[PDB]
Amino acid sequence: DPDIFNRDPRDHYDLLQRLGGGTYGEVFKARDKVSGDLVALKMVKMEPDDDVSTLQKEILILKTCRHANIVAYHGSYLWLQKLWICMEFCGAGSLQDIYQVTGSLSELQISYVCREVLQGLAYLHSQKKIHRDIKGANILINDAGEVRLADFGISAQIGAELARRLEFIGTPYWMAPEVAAVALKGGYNELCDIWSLGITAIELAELQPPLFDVHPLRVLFLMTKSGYQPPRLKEKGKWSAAFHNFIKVTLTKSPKKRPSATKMLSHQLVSQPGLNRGLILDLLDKLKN
Amino acid sequence: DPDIFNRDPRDHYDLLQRLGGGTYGEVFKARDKVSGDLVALKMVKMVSTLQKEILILKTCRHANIVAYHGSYLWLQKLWICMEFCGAGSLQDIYQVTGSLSELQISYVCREVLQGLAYLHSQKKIHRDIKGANILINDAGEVRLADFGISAQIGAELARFIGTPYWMAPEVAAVALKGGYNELCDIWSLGITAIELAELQPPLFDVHPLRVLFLMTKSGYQPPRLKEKGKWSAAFHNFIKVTLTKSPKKRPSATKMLSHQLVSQPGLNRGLILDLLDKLKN
Ligand SMILES: CNCc1cc(OC)cc2c1CN(c1cccc(-c3nncn3[C@@H](C)CC(F)(F)F)n1)C2=O
Ligand SMILES: CNCc1cc(OC)cc2c1CN(c1cccc(-c3nncn3[C@@H](C)CC(F)(F)F)n1)C2=O
Repeated sequence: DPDIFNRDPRDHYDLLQRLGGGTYGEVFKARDKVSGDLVALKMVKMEPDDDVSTLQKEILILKTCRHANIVAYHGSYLWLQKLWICMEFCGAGSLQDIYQVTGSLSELQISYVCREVLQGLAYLHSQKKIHRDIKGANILINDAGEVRLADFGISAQIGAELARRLEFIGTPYWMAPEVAAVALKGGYNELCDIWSLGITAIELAELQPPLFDVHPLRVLFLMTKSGYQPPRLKEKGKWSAAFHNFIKVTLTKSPKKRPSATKMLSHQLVSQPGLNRGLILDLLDKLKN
Repeated sequence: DPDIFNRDPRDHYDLLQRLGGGTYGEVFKARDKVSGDLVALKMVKMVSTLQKEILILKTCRHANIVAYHGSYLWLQKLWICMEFCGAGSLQDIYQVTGSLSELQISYVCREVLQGLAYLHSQKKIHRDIKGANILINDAGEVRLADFGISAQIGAELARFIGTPYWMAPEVAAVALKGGYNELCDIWSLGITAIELAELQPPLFDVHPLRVLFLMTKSGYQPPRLKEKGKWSAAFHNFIKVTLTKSPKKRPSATKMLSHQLVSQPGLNRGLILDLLDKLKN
């Protein structure tokens, strides 16, 4: 990055506590020594012979995002083989941290979250970005009940490995169209995000994604099989017809048939009136007591 | 390599002339000091890529795949000893000779398909079929060479990254199965047949990054032969079937060996010897 600070951020902030890990490195809650403003500081070990391409891609994605539903980016610091990414602190943490105390979210709470996640996804996809890691752990809630997408770690690793491999591609004139597709897009597109959101809606309703108790390799294997059935909500009478259909269209097995984020935004579940932050303020009141 | 010779090959061979580059490294013509026998020596400066390459070559025992004689390692230089092909690549040839005849193309395609049927039966993929990688020996025989891309894919594959529970099925598909299979070689053979007929692959005058973008863009149309009247209905059909856009519908190498173009009588090395006589004058 060109605007990186060649100094230790602990000269400007005090590390209050560790917030978690993530795809790579760790996140600390930090306080600005002068202003008293809270920030999230993500620290990663940046060795002298390391590639650099992944961290460069991650800060590029964050730096070029200017949307309410994507975590704000403040700046980056490089010091003594440690890279620090300064981002917006989200007071209630992740939806996963929340539902683990609170229990399953209500349909209206899931609906506001889905609409906020879809707004962030429509923004990302419009500027040729893919999150690729949509899940409860990556959806953050600030004190105002606002929703922000975080952890572009998986996205950065893929973007870096795709650029790296595009150098060793060679001439394409003899390449089959499917070979061209894995070289340029990895063999899939941004609609993988729409499916992840559908799994996230179930995760929020049932406290775990479908097949959580099945071997990670076996779940991948079952998806590769013919006659693979997309997951569904367990408790049939707990949820409205709009919620069941939202799950049905987001979890369309074929990406050619799966709706885009913009189309999804006009779905009855996320288009309904009365979806606002107040629904999430009620969730946070339950977190506090 | 477990069978590598830990000495300089220039103890046994005299380096005669550089034949070319290729995916990686350089290829030299070499002559055995005592027997006078000719070999091709592929020299690579210095790990899993080269291991996967020696293994692909060592485990091939088929007439239409360049014969492997062994490997040498001395002072950070790895040397791969293979069959020397006196007439060079089909690209070296057609650049002097001009377009191949339909019968010459048909024989070349049958030979390449025989080599591809063998590779696919061993679960190997060439992934770099083109005129420059199709070699011709002095007898007019056809051999597939440069397993550099295949080795680089193999090594890259050897080293999924997300969390499977939120992963879309097409994402899981590209991780377990590949984003493509061995039928990509069948398409590459269709392009090579056009290249042998026209002296260049389709869209050769278009920027490579642009070419990649037209291909991924749905509604991309498979290429065809430019001079419709010069070629037979069987040759036009062979181009149509090898260049099927859908990997599920594209015929296999053994299926293509029953196609009228490559099944016809009178397909022999003599057709290529007629071509080499044209090169000689
Ligand atoms: C386990 N609870 C997390 C937690 C609990 C909490 O409680 C008050 C507050 C926060 C977090 C995280 N966070 C934050 C803020 C900005 C970016 C990122 C980020 N950028 N890259 C990966 N991350 C996160 C998702 C990784 C990881 F592992 F921390 F979640 N995180 C908060 O402001
Ligand atoms: C440009 N003319 C080449 C040329 C001209 C020639 O004239 C009499 C003879 C030969 C060659 C090549 N060759 C050979 C033989 C075995 C393997 C390999 C090989 N193994 N890995 C990549 N290759 C080749 C395809 C790469 C490259 F760049 F050399 F073509 N090559 C010959 O016997």
